[PDB]
Amino acid sequence: QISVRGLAGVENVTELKKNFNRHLHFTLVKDRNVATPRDYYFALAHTVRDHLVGRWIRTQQHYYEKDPKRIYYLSLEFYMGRTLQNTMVNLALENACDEATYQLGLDMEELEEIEEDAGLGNGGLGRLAACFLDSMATLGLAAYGYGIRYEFGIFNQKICGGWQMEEADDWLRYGNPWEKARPEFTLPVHFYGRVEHTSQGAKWVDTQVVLAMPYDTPVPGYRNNVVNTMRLWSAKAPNDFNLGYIQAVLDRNLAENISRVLYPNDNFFEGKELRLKQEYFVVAATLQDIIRRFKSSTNFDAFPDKVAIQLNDTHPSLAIPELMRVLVDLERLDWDKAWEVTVKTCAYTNHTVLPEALERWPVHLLETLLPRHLQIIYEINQRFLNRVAAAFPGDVDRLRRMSLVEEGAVKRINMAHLCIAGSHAVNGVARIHSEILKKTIFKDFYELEPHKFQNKTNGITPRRWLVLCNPGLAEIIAERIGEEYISDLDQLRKLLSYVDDEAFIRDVAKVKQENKLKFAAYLEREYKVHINPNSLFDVQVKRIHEYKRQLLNCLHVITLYNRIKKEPNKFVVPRTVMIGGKAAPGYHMAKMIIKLITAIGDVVNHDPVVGDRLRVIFLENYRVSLAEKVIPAADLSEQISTAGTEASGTGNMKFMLNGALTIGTMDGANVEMAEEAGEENFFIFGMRVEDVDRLDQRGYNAQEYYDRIPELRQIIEQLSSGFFSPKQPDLFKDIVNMLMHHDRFKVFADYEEYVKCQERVSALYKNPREWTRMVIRNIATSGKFSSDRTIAQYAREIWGVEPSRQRLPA
Amino acid sequence: QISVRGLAGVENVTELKKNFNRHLHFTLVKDRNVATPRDYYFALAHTVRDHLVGRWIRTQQHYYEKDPKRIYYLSLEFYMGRTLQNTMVNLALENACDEATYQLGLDMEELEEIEEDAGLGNGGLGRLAACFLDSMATLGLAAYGYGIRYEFGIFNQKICGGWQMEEADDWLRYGNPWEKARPEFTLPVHFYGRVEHTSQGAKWVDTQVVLAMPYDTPVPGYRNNVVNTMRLWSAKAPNDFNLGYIQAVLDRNLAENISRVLYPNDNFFEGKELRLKQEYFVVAATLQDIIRRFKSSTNFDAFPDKVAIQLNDTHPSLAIPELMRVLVDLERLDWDKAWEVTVKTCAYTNHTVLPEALERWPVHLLETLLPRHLQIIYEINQRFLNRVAAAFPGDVDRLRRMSLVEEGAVKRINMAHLCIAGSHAVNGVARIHSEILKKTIFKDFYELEPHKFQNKTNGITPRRWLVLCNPGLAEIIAERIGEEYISDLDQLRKLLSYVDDEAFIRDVAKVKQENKLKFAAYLEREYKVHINPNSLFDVQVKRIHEYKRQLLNCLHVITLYNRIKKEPNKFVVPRTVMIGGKAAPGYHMAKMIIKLITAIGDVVNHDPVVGDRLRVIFLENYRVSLAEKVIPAADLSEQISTAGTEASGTGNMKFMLNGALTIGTMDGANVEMAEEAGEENFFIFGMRVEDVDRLDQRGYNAQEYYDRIPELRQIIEQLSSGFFSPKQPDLFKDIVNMLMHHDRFKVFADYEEYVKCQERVSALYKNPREWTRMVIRNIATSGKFSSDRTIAQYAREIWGVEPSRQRLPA
Ligand SMILES: O=[N+]([O-])c1ccccc1/C=N/NC(=S)N[C@@H]1O[C@H](CO)[C@@H](O)[C@H](O)[C@H]1O
Ligand SMILES: O=[N+]([O-])c1ccccc1/C=N/NC(=S)N[C@@H]1O[C@H](CO)[C@@H](O)[C@H](O)[C@H]1O
Ligand SMILES: O=[N+]([O-])c1ccccc1/C=N/NC(=S)N[C@@H]1O[C@H](CO)[C@@H](O)[C@H](O)[C@H]1O
Ligand SMILES: O=[N+]([O-])c1ccccc1/C=N/NC(=S)N[C@@H]1O[C@H](CO)[C@@H](O)[C@H](O)[C@H]1O
Repeated sequence: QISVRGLAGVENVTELKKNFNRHLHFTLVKDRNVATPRDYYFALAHTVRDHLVGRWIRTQQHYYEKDPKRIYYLSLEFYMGRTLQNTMVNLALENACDEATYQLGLDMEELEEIEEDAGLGNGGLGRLAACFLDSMATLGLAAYGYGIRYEFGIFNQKICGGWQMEEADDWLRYGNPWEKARPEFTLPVHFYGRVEHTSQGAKWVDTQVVLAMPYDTPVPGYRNNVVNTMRLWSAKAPNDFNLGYIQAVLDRNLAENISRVLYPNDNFFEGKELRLKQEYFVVAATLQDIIRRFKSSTNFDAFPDKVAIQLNDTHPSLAIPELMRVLVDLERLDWDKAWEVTVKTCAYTNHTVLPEALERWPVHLLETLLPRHLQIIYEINQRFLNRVAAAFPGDVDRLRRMSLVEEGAVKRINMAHLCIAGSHAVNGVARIHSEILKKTIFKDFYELEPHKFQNKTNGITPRRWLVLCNPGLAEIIAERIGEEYISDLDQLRKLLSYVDDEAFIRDVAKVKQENKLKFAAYLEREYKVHINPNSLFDVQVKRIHEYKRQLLNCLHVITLYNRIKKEPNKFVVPRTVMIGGKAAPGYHMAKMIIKLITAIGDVVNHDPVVGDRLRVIFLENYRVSLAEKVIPAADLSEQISTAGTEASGTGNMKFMLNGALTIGTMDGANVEMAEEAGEENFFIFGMRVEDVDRLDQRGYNAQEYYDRIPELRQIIEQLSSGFFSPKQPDLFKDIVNMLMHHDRFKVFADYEEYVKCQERVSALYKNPREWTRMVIRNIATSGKFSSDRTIAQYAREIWGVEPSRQRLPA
Repeated sequence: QISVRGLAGVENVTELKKNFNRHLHFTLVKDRNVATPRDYYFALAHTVRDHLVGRWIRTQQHYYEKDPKRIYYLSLEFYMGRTLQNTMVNLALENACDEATYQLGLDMEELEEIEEDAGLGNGGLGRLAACFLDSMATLGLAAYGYGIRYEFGIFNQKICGGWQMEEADDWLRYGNPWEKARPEFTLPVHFYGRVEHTSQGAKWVDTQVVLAMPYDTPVPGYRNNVVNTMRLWSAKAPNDFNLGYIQAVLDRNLAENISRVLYPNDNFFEGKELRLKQEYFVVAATLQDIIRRFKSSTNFDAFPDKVAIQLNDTHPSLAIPELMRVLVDLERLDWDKAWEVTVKTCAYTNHTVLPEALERWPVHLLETLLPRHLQIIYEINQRFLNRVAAAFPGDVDRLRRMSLVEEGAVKRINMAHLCIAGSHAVNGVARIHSEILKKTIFKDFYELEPHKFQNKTNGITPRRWLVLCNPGLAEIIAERIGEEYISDLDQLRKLLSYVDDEAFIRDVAKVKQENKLKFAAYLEREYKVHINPNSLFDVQVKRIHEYKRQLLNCLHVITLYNRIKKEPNKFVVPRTVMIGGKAAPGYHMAKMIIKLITAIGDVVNHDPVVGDRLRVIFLENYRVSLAEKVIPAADLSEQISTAGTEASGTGNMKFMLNGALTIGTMDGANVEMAEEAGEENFFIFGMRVEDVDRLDQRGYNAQEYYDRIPELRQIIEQLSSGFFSPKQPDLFKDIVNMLMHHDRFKVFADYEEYVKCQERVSALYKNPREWTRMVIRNIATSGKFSSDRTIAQYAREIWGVEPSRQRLPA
């Protein structure tokens, strides 16, 4: 049908069709008379999957022969989404399969909707891992993703009476065609026990053993015949576990609970034993696998030449003392050499500055669970602090600030300090974030070892986030500049010479309108909601957090409503305001924010004076597959975190690539996005990081804003009095009181400038041609935000490997 | 290589080889350089499996069109063993696969050894279900096996210091190529709750729901292109289960524990809640599936014309009140019509007379777990007892003896009484067992409804139990009489005209010697034990029980040892005495018996005066796959239960088919075996049922035998004094005291006649030619004991269906 989706040759279509029928019969054990759409999806998935295997075997064969330096990307989260379409795209099979299935009397799009999301992450950090794997494969790096195969991923979100309800994400119920179980490569992981000191060093004894069983998932690069591996570990009890009889067998679940469920906290630390077990489990099994692969190439001097370990936040920080444990206790290297090897092998990426998000493990937990690791940590700390003492003599406060061991009520280990001490590189995830790390929370470390500190601005994959979710846009782009930009997103700059091209302007705007129409119909079919596709699509989608300021959006929404009720017969640009996202189950305020959004919708959406001029929709169960639908449909991207709080953001980049304009603060990657596009082409408002600082020093007083802004006062009074909750007038008292007395994120301080900036957005939307020209200038300068760029910088500046765009033989 | 294993045509071998390579590449994701024997086994299993699918789909299609009466065989146990060889045999692929794999440079036999046993049963009752499924498919019946897919089957038995250790049977670890998950056909099962009475009848409300997910396994008939289904249910929690958050997800295991592990009791009742849950789970899910299939053909009058339900013991007895529940509460039939439908649908097979094996569920358990079922049971009981009162007026003691409700400390439900009241047929499993049912434990029921009571003597499948495990014997037989006997075992009678044939005699004896040599080498390879293949192979393999009298065998063994030590230079026929079997984990005496056997071995096997004249081996981890090895190798089958205790036995039949002679009591099927072969051709000894009765009335006094038999006295003194346990002299005091003061099974009473009969066995073995002629007379008269015969009698006399030997189109 469309060019970028590949060729539909006669030989290929015929072949796909017969393999489809073969799988339906032999694999699914069905005939055409009993088969359901789900069966058809599976026959298609197996047919496509077969095309991966040859490439998968030869990629891994190639790495064995050439022996390049291997990259190990360690994360507790891989937010993968669906795999079928992505595989077709990267293998250039999309048109061929579309034809084959059409000829079988099937609609491929309908079959695509059956696949469950692999929801093995919470949000930004998990999705970054998934974009990174895609780019690493596309760039020909010998890269392996390592994590945990959770039986239950992020919960499905139901909205009931305006409240979030959680239900188990049973994503494996029908089976996962994309994973290959590898029980033959099962490895032991040790817990508890005690340390014995002998003639020749320490020994960790009387441990409980949990088995780590790997499941491999293929990761295809873009049209280069490279297929890398994501290896996810699953917990299994040994066969003599607890071995009355019946209970012993039933108690096996105690060990297997390790890989059962993803912790659903975004940017928040919870110090639970099960979470710590998860962190060690992934690290211990992964490191044995790395060492095994290295030995099958005595001399650990070459280890850092053959191995890079990237730590995705502090969650796998135990890799540092675990590598020390293995090198010192088992391989019998001396401490100093082991340490040199570890530092040169490990690198650490920080994803947040929020204090409540930082991992600080109680010492009594590590003592019981990982006694040898605690001893190694103490020894790391002592040797590190001697270096500090020698560099900054007499600075006794620096000693306590930098210690890996924190003093107080309960002693804790600061995992971030551990990572910096044990890594040769530390990076933040956008220029402003990395600067903040050097100036504030890691200042002392930066002064000791300035050479460690780097920036690697985040990116997103243009395969999933343009070609896959927005074929129409990808196609009009390819018509003018070719197909090469898909793996070199910088070529989008060439679109600048089309900014005054009348045909292009029409095409860009036509693609948006079609995406909006398709999304508006999706909303009716699956959720029975009536929206106007001519309105401005104002969207904020991301996890529910106070720092992300969904509440600031709520205040704008109510202001628009109040202004309409004030002057009903005055003209306003119609808006559909969409807010979606999950709240962590224990996060009371986030759950209150969701309830507020639905309550506002309940009033706004049923007021006859408003008409179809303002709609407020809560997008239930926001996840990767929903993002692929709503992002192409958006006109306005809401990126409105308090300056200094959002480390980077990646949702922002997605919207930029797909033809939305951005309203946002100078936070995270927003700064670099506006710098690339030009500030005139961005809707920037609000305090900068410097303004926030000034306000903190003086003291933030919310009452001041309330007193001086009548429109704001009215909203607070509406909230307090029960305007949005007639039956429970006090429902939102917690929200009001937080806003008035304990707002860490200064929602009121940005309100006036936000409302003003929102008026300027509305003015620009009244002029379709100029709106679209600004869109073209955004799309055209979004190239920097490809994860291919990000990964090439990791490769060159951290891992010491050269990327390659060269094909492997087919 | 050999005739009965089918043709190895050029087209077929070529095809198998390429499908083997296709699976290795696409299915296993391996190449020949990294593949292990386990991978090769899997490629073979998938290749063979493909041949089932077409036949499987058309068999089930055929049943849909023809709509025959369906047979549902309900069991908590299906002891299947391995499936690969069985499938090759029934599909006539064995030689072709042997050739194909040979040409690939592989040994098929070695690949066969990799497959795990499906160990989903304890012993006789479970293996009977598996033989029955095979015969039902071979006879073209529309039959379905229904049970539970246990995650852990019967435990693996390790012997450590002479003691049994249990370890989890993790049979699914590498995956099961033979099952197809059918998540689309998942069904709800209800537990707990309470009964509400409304205008229109009772309603069972506030229940907890557990999901039943089916897994289908193909069951091929012998060379007739019939493939039936065994459907096993697996327990799954619903997605809103318990829905802090993390705990709720982890507590899902509480629901899923239902299908976790097989209860490992043979012929013994344990009244545990989890066991009851298992029994209801299988019944509730199965019955919904039956009713669904019946409706997809309003009028339940035709239900018994279209459905037979066979209850394998009382374990699925809850089918009776569950069918009543569904018909009365949900379909709104009146009681009397529902009851008529139930009786005509259900039939009950009894497998034991032992009182401790009978299920008697406490009322307080059913009250909490299944409140509606208890009410229905009470109502069944009341209406049943009114029939008894009307037939036997004034017989008040008959009323209390026959009640389904037992009075006393705790009120209990007698599940056996439930089954008889609610079934149109009740059968025992051998003629003497069925007679015992009518004369003793079910006398009152027999007097009320004589027409209900039947016999169906057990049988074994000649596919697994001759062709598969003993190809050499199957081949020399087929050379003389053709191949037709494999599905008509009565044709073996024709071998009687070969009893004086010198060529045959030589061939029969040659096959045994080769089986003994192969087994002797197996013992060295896997267990490092030195046995003499010229000795008589004296074997007792079965579950360890006091009623099976492994202890009587032990006494003989010690007697032989003492006689040798007494007269060392006297000649005795050399024996290898093999005893194997598992003890239930809670069964202290059974575990002591195992320890005794190994202790005897420790003394006997290392005494230089004995030499290779007597060896005592405990066969560790006895299971279906081990039975297939040891049975073909046996010379003497030990079938020595106290008369009246072994309902049938099936191991006995296996040995008879494979050329062992039988030493045994007139118990269970032994009576019919000796009747078929002639008593002159059987080594019968001991009390008959009548002699046991006489002894009970007088009072069994073990001291009397001890006083009058010096050889027996010596053994007891050796046991008491610590001869077989020098370091712990009192180790066996529990055994001695049981034998002397509380022996329910009268071991001493049969000792003298057993020893005497054992001398006569030894005399016959001294004359090879006459031993072998007696063997031929046994093999030749074993036809009655084919499960094809058994199933044809069930079909004609209970189910009301005609078997058929006709092929379906290929
Ligand atoms: O991971 N993959 O996407 C992929 C690509 C191509 C072929 C198989 C796979 C994954 N297979 N994963 C699994 S668990 N395969 C399993 O392999 C077993 C024997 O090892 C077979 O019994 C099963 O038929 C198959 O499901
Ligand atoms: O990964 N997590 O969601 C998680 C689980 C449990 C405890 C802390 C966390 C921390 N999450 N931190 C996250 S999502 N940080 C996010 O990372 C993205 C990728 O670089 C950035 O673009 C965002 O600015 C940042 O907030
Ligand atoms: O039951 N069988 O013996 C049998 C005969 C022929 C083909 C498949 C089977 C059993 N397959 N059992 C299972 S769980 N197959 C599964 O089917 C899934 C889709 O439904 C696929 O994702 C997997 O590749 C496959 O393992
Ligand atoms: O099936 N079980 O092993 C079980 C588990 C839990 C409680 C009672 C039992 C009862 N088992 N009863 C058994 S094995 N009876 C056996 O059935 C065979 C087949 O007809 C007969 O040949 C045997 O004579 C009989 O003992």
